[PDB]
Amino acid sequence: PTFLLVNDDGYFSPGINALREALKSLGRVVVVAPDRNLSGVGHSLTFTEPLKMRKIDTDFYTVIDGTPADCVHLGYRVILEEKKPDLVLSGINEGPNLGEDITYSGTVSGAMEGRILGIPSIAFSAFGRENIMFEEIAKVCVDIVKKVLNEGIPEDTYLNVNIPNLRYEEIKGIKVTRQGKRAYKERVFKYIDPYGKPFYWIAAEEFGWHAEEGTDYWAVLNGYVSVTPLHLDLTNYKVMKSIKYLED
Amino acid sequence: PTFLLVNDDGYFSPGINALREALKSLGRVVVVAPDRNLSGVGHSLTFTEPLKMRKIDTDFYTVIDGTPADCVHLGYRVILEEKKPDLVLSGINEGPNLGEDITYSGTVSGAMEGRILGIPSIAFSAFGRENIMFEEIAKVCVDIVKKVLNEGIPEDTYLNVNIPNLRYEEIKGIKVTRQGKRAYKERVFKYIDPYGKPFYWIAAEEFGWHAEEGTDYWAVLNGYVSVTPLHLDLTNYKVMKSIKYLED
Amino acid sequence: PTFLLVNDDGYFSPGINALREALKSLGRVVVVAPDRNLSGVGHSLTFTEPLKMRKIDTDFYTVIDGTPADCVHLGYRVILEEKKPDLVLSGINEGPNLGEDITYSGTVSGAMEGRILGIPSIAFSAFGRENIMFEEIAKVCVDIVKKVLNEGIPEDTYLNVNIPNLRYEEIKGIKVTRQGKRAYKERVFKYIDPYGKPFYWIAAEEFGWHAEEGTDYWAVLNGYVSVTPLHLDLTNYKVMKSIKYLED
Amino acid sequence: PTFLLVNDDGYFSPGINALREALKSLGRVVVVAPDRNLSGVGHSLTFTEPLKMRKIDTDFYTVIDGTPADCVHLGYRVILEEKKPDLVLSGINEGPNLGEDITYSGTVSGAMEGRILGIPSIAFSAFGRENIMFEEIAKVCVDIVKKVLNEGIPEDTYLNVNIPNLRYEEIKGIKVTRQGKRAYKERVFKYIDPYGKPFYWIAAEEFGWHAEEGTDYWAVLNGYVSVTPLHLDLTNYKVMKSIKYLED
Ligand code: NA
Ligand code: NA
Ligand code: NA
Ligand code: NA
Repeated sequence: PTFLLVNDDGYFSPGINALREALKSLGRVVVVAPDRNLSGVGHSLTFTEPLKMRKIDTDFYTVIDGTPADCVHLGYRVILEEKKPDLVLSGINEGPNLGEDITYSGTVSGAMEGRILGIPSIAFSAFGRENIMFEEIAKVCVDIVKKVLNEGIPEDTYLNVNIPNLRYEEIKGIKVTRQGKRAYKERVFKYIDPYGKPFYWIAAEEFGWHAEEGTDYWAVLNGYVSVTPLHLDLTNYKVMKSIKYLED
Repeated sequence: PTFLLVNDDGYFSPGINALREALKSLGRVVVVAPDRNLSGVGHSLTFTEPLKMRKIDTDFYTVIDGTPADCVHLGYRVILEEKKPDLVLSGINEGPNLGEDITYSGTVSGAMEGRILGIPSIAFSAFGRENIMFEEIAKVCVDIVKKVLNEGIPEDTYLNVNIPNLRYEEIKGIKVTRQGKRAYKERVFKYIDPYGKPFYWIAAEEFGWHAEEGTDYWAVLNGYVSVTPLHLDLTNYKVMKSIKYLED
Repeated sequence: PTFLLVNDDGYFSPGINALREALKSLGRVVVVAPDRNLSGVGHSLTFTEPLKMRKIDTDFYTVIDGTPADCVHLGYRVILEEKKPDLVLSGINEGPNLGEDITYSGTVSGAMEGRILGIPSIAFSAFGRENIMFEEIAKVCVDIVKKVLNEGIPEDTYLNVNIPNLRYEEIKGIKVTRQGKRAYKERVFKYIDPYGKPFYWIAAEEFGWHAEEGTDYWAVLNGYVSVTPLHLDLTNYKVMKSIKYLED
Repeated sequence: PTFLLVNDDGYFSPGINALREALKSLGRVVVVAPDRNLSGVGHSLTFTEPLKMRKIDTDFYTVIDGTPADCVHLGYRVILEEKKPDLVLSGINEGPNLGEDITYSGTVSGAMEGRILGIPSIAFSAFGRENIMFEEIAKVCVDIVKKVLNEGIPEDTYLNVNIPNLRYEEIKGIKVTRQGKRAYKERVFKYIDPYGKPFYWIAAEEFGWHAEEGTDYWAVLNGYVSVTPLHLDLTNYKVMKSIKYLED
């Protein structure tokens, strides 16, 4: 098998490297990843500027200022010569991608792009902040990839996986989950600047205090891997009949 | 009624101002919008830095380097004092937000954030490049808002609206649509830089040549307004049973 | 005569357009300017990515994400076919470039680049914040250019000009000035974020209260145009003998 | 003695850490450095937004998205409580800062800011691209600091130091140098994009082929440390008389 592996943190990040090393036992890992951390910025496909892509080593390429989307598309069309890999994999992200924040994630968008191209795809993110054990986390990622190669991913779906920052042997198990609503309370704090004008800080309070069993958040907060099947197609087909009044 | 109106192009853009002006006949428009165009960059909610918010005029505020998400959240919690408006509206965007590219749109994410907060929400984008007639487009936006205030938006949904760049009287009608694929063929062009190293340009070819009836792209290409009901919850519930093998 | 006119605020800014229109009576104005405001970001010459340059109208070009430096160099080598114009002009900037802040200015760096290429060069900046009268300011810019074409700029020098935001007839005169030291008092304000960690705001207090006659700041604060001759060569030749101990 | 040490590459960079470690034998090193690499972006002092500053360890702080200028000013006013250190040091930069390009350098601007504040200051940059031996380079930096603490830096000056990427014992010596031009030939290459529109690549050719003895470039190209004394005051006083015609 062959995997196209991308990320959002950069080709040098411990998370993509840990995953690449672990995956070698299942097949050929072809890395195409940004040359910098793009977590904070745009993730769309670049149509209107060109992109440098440089070979770091055999099957290991970087796209200079390339988004995960750019990496997936250049990986597939240029590096793999339009031969679909078995999987597109994105991660392991340096931090979680849970709940409503999935929409803004570059790691998730890499997997989405693979699925747009007709390739089964998985995003992997670490649920931790400090001293993340990426080599431990990679072990469960590889367990998942092995099973997916055997059994496959259902229609109109790609997988969003979050792994607790635990040693492999301490992971409680793997749970299929739904996307949660934000597992925190939002509070805005007001300040006055040196010139007398207001400014604000949006604070996240009480993280996970009210996590609902069945959600991605609850799984990882409790020591389980979360695997959420995401729709590729965002259309709410069921409810179209209820907005046909707009056509009148 | 009261509307919280945001955008991604900046408070000064002709699209947000056209929509603001037109909406006055339906209720009170409270604008909270970025001070710059953020189309090309990140759109997430800002938790890690504070945000300046400046009053431009009555019910008209800008958030300095604030994403649409920031604007919705500060608009709701600070400006509206946690009193939900009737609608959160985002746009009119300077350019379309169709198909697969909806995931990357700041305009769409503003409407998403409204719906996350429990408020019915609509994104409006102009399907044009040059000489966009924002005041003509605003007329059909207000027609839609009027109907939505009367009839409402169904479960688990927010609306994504694209309007052709036509005079109001030339719009053929309004269609309820699904999210299309990408209505173009992707081709990568290879170049060699001055130092002998490769670079690539991802080109979009044959735009709309194969547009499928029923999609957002087809509607706007043919002179109709497109209204797509989008899921807020990305979870593919139907297929969970088919990935429970991952729990074994 | 022919002028190569650049700026840092973008080809559409009122300041570059006011200057371009006024200069037509002295010669041919060839504009090459960024497609966006680059005041807040890097200004260096781009060596390692390519640059799109698009014709807006005859003798009026934009460099997409091009710094003033890129604009000067592409203007000279591509648009002017390596035929030196009589002057490189940069501005009129939307805000001042005085004192120690000159080092960080994109408007000033455009003029510097012209001088690096062996062309006499002038930067123009407006000393105002709100409701800047760019067409009034352009009148004095043109007065200066006319005189410079007649008499010339001395060796190893380019000019840094700041113009008060006054009607042309209210300008008191033009003064040759030195670069001032920052005409304000710096104070740092401390705050505590929602999570209990410190943050700081560097404030500028008492602007111009202690301005020294002879400086750029004093001239503009008192209603005069400031013209400062700047060194191109930063080397302090006089003092080399006093650091030769480092060679021992 | 006490040194305030900043850089532009980030607090984690091998260059700043190598220099920090080496300097401990001469006095107390207080580091205040950005949390990310800011080489490609703006370097000005931040007046319009607040700045988070986090303690990493004793006498080791980072300013979140803080320019070198921000770091020097917060280091002096907050960390050092307005007690001037013996020196402000900036570097060791990951790459050179030679010739005309000094104007655009964040590393150089950190040293400039120290001298603006009335503190003797030195910028250090590595003349290398790959496999830079920062610990070897730090040895000659400390040699220079030791001498400067003994003998001092002359009027209106701060030092700009570039060190070849050589083992300490292979460095040929230290030379006092002037700012060179640009030691390369500029050539613009033209391309056509996938849509038929032009784009350009500014190339640097023949690097160092014509380096002039006495310049910063020549010294480092030939295995010597370059130390250039730079003016803080950019004013060309000598030539003021030759532009007084502008006052007429
Ligand atoms: Na990331
Ligand atoms: Na936009
Ligand atoms: Na500017
Ligand atoms: Na640097």
